[PDB]
Amino acid sequence: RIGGPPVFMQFPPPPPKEYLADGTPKTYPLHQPVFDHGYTWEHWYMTNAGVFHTVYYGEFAKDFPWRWGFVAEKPFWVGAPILVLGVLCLGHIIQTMGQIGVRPKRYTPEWVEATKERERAENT
Amino acid sequence: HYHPPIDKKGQVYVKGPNTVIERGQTWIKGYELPSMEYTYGPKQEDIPFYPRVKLNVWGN
Amino acid sequence: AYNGGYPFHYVVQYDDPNYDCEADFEFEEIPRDEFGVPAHIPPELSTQIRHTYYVPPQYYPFLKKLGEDTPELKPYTDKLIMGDMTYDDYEEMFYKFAKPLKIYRSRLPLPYRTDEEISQEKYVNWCGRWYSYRQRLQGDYYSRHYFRDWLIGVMLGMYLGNLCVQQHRQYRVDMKLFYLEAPEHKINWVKPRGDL
Amino acid sequence: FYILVNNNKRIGIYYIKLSIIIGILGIVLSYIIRVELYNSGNRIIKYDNVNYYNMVITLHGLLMIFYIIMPGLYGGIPLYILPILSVITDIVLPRINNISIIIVLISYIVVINSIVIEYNIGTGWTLYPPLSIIGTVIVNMILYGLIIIGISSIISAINFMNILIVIDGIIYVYIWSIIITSVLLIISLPILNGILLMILSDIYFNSIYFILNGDVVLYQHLFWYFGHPEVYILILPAFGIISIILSVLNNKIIFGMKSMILAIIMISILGSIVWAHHIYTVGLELDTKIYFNNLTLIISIPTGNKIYNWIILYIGSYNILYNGYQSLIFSIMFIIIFIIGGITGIIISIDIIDIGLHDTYYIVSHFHYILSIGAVISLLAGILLLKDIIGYYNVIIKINKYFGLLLFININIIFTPQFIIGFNVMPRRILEYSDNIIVWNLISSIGSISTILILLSIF
Amino acid sequence: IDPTKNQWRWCVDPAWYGGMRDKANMDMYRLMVYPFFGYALLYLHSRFKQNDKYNVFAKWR
Amino acid sequence: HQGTKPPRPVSLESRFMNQRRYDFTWMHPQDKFCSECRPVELECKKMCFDRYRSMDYRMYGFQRPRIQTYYSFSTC
Amino acid sequence: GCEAVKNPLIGGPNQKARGAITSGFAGGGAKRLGGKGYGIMADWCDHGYSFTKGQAITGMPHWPLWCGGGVPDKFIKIDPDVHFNLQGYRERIGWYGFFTAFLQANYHAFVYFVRFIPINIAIFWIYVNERQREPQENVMDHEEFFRDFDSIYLGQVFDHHRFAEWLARRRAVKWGYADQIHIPPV
Amino acid sequence: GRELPEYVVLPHNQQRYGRDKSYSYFTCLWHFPKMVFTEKWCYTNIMWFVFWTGFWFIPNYIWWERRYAYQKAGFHWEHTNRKLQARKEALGMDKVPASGMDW
Amino acid sequence: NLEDHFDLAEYMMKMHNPMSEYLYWIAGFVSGLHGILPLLHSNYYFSGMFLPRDNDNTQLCDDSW
Ligand SMILES: CCCCCCCCCCCCCCCCCC(=O)OC[C@H](COP(=O)([O-])OCC(O)COP(=O)([O-])OC[C@@H](COC(=O)CCCCCCCCCCCCCCCCC)OC(=O)CCCCCCCCCCCCCCCCC)OC(=O)CCCCCCCCCCCCCCCCC
Ligand code: HEA
Ligand code: HEA
Ligand SMILES: [O-][O-]
Ligand SMILES: [Cu+2]
Ligand SMILES: [K+]
Repeated sequence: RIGGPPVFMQFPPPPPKEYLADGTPKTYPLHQPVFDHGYTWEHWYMTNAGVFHTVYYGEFAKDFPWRWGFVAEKPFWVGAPILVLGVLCLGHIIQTMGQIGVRPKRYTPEWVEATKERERAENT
Repeated sequence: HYHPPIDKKGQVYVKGPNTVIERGQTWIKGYELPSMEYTYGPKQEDIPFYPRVKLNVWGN
Repeated sequence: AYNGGYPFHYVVQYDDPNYDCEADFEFEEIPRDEFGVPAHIPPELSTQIRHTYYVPPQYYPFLKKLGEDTPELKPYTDKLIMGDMTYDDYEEMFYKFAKPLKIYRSRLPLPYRTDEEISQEKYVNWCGRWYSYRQRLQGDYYSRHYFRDWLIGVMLGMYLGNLCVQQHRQYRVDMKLFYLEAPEHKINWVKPRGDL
Repeated sequence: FYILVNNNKRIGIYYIKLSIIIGILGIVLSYIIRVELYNSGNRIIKYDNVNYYNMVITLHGLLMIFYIIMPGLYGGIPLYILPILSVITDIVLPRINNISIIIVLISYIVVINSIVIEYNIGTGWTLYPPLSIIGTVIVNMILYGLIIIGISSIISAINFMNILIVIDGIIYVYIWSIIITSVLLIISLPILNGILLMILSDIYFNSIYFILNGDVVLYQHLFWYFGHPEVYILILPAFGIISIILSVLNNKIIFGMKSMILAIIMISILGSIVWAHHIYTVGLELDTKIYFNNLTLIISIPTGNKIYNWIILYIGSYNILYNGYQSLIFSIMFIIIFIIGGITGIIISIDIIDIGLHDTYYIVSHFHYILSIGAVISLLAGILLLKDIIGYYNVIIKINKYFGLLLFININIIFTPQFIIGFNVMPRRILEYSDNIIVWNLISSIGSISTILILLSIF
Repeated sequence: IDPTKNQWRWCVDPAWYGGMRDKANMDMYRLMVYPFFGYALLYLHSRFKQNDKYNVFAKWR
Repeated sequence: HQGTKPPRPVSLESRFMNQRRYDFTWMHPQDKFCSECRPVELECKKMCFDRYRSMDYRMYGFQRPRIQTYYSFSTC
Repeated sequence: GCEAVKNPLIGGPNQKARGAITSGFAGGGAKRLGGKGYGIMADWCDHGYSFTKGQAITGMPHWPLWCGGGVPDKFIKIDPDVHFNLQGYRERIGWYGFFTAFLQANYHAFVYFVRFIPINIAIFWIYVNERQREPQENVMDHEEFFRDFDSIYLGQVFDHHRFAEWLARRRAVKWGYADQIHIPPV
Repeated sequence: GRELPEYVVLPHNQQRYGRDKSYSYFTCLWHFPKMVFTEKWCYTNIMWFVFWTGFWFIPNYIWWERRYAYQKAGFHWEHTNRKLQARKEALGMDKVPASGMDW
Repeated sequence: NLEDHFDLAEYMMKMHNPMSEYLYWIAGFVSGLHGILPLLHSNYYFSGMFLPRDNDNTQLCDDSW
């Protein structure tokens, strides 16, 4: 349809490049940090690249913060079991901080015996 | 900033193909993407082999 | 056969040269159709009346030339000369001589391929057929293997289920002996507590 | 612009973003519940403020269902890929798509504002009268939120239905999943609106439908006539996602595509006629109970066919492909988890079993395994599959075996014990309980704190 | 009548086919944002006060 | 017919009749006119308006005899 | 600010120099008043059919759809080059112009309200006219009704004029104005 | 039609932007408050929002407070009734003409 | 334009201002507070304490603390 929204248009050329006064190319913000730590592992994974192709995807330690570089360096079945127990222990610790020294009377031996008497009478 | 792109003849700029006449035939050479090392960084060597295989279909 | 027979676009004529259907509000002017039929003559009647196109006689020699150069076109031109061409006859002439646009594959530029590559076409087709042969056979092979394996799961699920059947079986035996023999069952034992 | 954008893909991102935000409030409420239930006594809620707990459980349920999972699985992923799957330039109704997300946000603000300003009382997310109609103004505010949410849901359903008129390719299984959910909404929502209006009439217009000589059981019929179709409006989009992920990642064409599609249609029709399995203990007639029990058990047939068709998709896939991707793990975990939830659903479907297990934490664990585990994981798996297309970053999820393992283990620590206490029995919608149920409640509570900690590791 | 002189149909969104008139309507409603915030904030204060939520501390002092 | 509708017996207040949990104020949330009267209970409102008028507050309606007004459809 | 706002005109020369287009009227080309023209020819004033004069001002709209077509350049009055390019339009129109433009942007909503309000006024007249009248006696004593059931329940159908008079006298007794009114004889 | 160069040399020689510095888990805890209290664009947008929201809150607040106090004193007719009893006491008349009417 | 090809181009090209992310996290944090703050306020309103002491609604031993 003459004068309608074009099906295809070519991109205009990009705006002029900016140099610094000394000739250094002007750099712009980039959120791709080079984290500082001693880990240098490189993990590669065969990945689906459609139906008939694959791609060898690599993860580099320097692309990740220290915490992940440390964890991802160890064997999974060395870390995983320790982490599982640790998280569970921490949860219990957190839930015990608010009840330190709490001693309800219904959990004393005297109350425990009285319930046994009630159960005997009621054949519970 | 009203600026209609289409011209009087109802045309817009279009970039043509890379045409190369040869052997009594007009050919078009397709644009190949740059090496993945340039765009991703890793050097494209020692690539594991994943052969062509047609779709895994259930038979019978 | 579309829009109830009403043409989307149609010609209307007015006898008064200065008539305007939007400015005037008179009630005597009667509009005519493209053939000149007054609006007060219904369509059912006017469409039966035969209307033919009359060209000035100075055009007859031209219409004759057209018929001779294209003999298939002669019968329509003769009707027009003799004043026997209706609108339907004109439409038949119009659509009879309409031809479709032609595309030539020999004019299409081809993707670049070297002469070495062009000589390997049979080999690549040969590889493709063997890939399809191997695919089809593997489908039968895999279907047999995995659907047979699913039976192992049925048998494993039947063994594990039977374990609970046996527990349930023993449970019912125990229950039948509770009220009959179990010393845990006590009667004339619970006494009302009373209101506190 | 930000709020003016009509782009269907941008709006899809907004739906996911808002679901996570509102989700933070949802998870916080869940932590309050589990903390309280850690032992017997009062832990974080005073005995004089027990009305707050009733409000916490009510808002938890409502927000997670209508403001988090539904906007995420029926608004987020659908608005982003459906027009692409349909090889169409954009969504059929651009302006309607914009207002729908704005409506969701405005109804969320109303709800949370009502927490802050109104007296905090609760009547469950099922808003049973007469309790719902003898409450304070917070109930009125919640009703406004639901009605407003209903407007957004229906207009979004209209939007998806129009794709049939413009689809330029083949209706894939996922597209069928959304269309049927849209149909379920068009037929169920108008009934919900009517019963909600009657709740308002009794709250605000001195109506007498829910006082003596008026049957309160009437509400439960009309509510659940929408209620159960809602649970399938929330699961069917998840099924559609699972189908795409398994086929794509395993490089295997969907097996029994037409049976998958006809299974989704069947679940919808059946799901529209089984609502009274939520009303087994009211005292319905014997024949009614038998009808509903019979038809409820039938839903397993079409649901079972889909499960087995998924299994064969994963079977036989090439070994060379790495199988530790988070999206693949979540998709597989869904099959393993959904079977647990569905089987327990069949158990509760038997009405005589249901007498013992109605209004107990067994029901909780049942619908958590399907929604809190299955639906959440399906939404995560779908977003993860579209990470490249969506383009988000600054998270460590795509390949994180620790996150998947820890999530699976700890989520089961929360809800598996809730099946046990269902035969103990611990009623639902309570905060205090007998001392002999502490062990299992404590274990589940330890599971809740742990799951929250694992949510921090993704960043 | 020239087909190429109507490109404003797709170059400009329909909501702003009216030029300054349509831009003015949007701008006028934009001016009401903060007045709305004050009005809405007042309603929250009204409910908060009527529920005696400001006397939380004075109640127990 | 409506203009001369016959009087009907005063309803006995049965087991489930005339139940109220709160006053009628949905029409006037802030003013709360005729809180005891029902939305279209014309005779209750008339007596309620009379109280307001006796309290120096003007209210409109329920003052002209039907047969002395136009369009009443109650004239012989 | 700009000349156009200072001197509003419809379809003059030097529109671009004047800086703005203040008229939403589009089209023209009629040879007579109220005649067939091009464009839609809609405006707040001086368009359509004049009721007081009983005359047509502009012709029926010529839609830019299948039923019509484009407008010839001789009669185009809203140039898109000047109509668009809103850069710094607020300075060209000023504050009063901004208020004018906002008011003029709602012609569609104004057209609706002019067509919608009248029927609603009529409905409101029904309410007001009824509210003035004293309430009819909806109910009477339960016992007395059943002791004279036939007269009360069926009096209207047998003789409506006397039943109407009887009702009026009861209203005069129920509201204490019986000695202040003379009920016409039947 | 506009003509532009392939590149431009800027007048300054400051490399203001570039790759992110390595950050830890809690880097946001200090960087975010730093932006709020040290970046102009942030604290000018905060003050603008607070000032105008409060600015329009005052007139609504004043109106509602007067209205709320009035509503607690009684209904509209209870207010007019108190002024009627006062006028009856001032004149010592048991029944006085209604407002806007003569004796 | 090339800058307009991608939706949310600044974020996708990794040039966005970090404040946008901070606002998103802050908004989520505020949403979470809507469950905790009214809990504390309501507890104090009906009891006089912002949070209870575990099992302070039950009988406690003499040495309980
Ligand atoms: C479940 C959780 C865990 C999930 C784990 C799994 C996740 C899997 C992955 C999921 C991925 C989903 C898809 C993601 C797609 C992302 C696309 C994207 O980035 O779009 C670009 C979009 C915008 O980028 P852009 O294109 O550059 O936008 C430029 C702007 O339009 C224009 O720039 P501008 O600078 O001109 O912007 C305007 C700016 C201007 O901003 C400024 O000037 C800011 C100045 C600083 C203010 C800072 C806050 C100050 C607060 C003070 C508080 C004081 C309290 C005092 C208390 C005292 C008590 C005594 O803003 C405004 O003017 C309006 C801001 C409105 C929004 C913020 C509202 C905050 C809360 C308000 C609450 C109010 C309550 C009132 C109650 C009243 C009751 C009466 O990005 C964002 O908006 C940020 C998204 C960041 C996250 C993306 C997802 C990452 C992956 C997930 C991470 C985990 C998240 C977990 C949830 C959060 C947990 C907390
Ligand atoms: C998306 C969420 C979701 C899903 C999918 C389901 C699915 C099902 N639910 Fe639902 N249910 C809820 C969410 C959900 N439910 C919620 C939230 C409540 C409580 C609301 C409230 O009370 O407040 C609830 C409550 C609920 C009850 C109420 C119990 C009570 O109130 O005491 C019952 C009982 O009939 C029930 C039954 C079922 C059944 C029979 C299915 C079926 O769909 C399950 C089908 C799946 C399978 C059966 C497994 C897969 C199939 C096979 C492996 C084939 C082989 C299996 C067989 C042959 C049996 N549900
Ligand atoms: C889909 C809705 C949904 C979800 C996710 C959850 C999640 C959780 N729920 Fe659920 N819950 C309900 C819906 C949900 N719940 C309903 C409807 C009720 C009944 C209401 C009533 O009784 O009235 C209920 C009731 C309920 C109770 C009963 C309280 C009672 O009435 O006595 C308890 C505590 O035992 C509980 C705990 C939890 C926990 C610990 C989690 C989770 O925290 C477990 C851990 C999982 C996560 C923390 C991940 C969740 C993440 C997201 C949801 C965001 C996803 C977003 C994207 C992927 C973009 N829930
Ligand atoms: O609900 O199933
Ligand atoms: Cu159900
Ligand atoms: K507890």
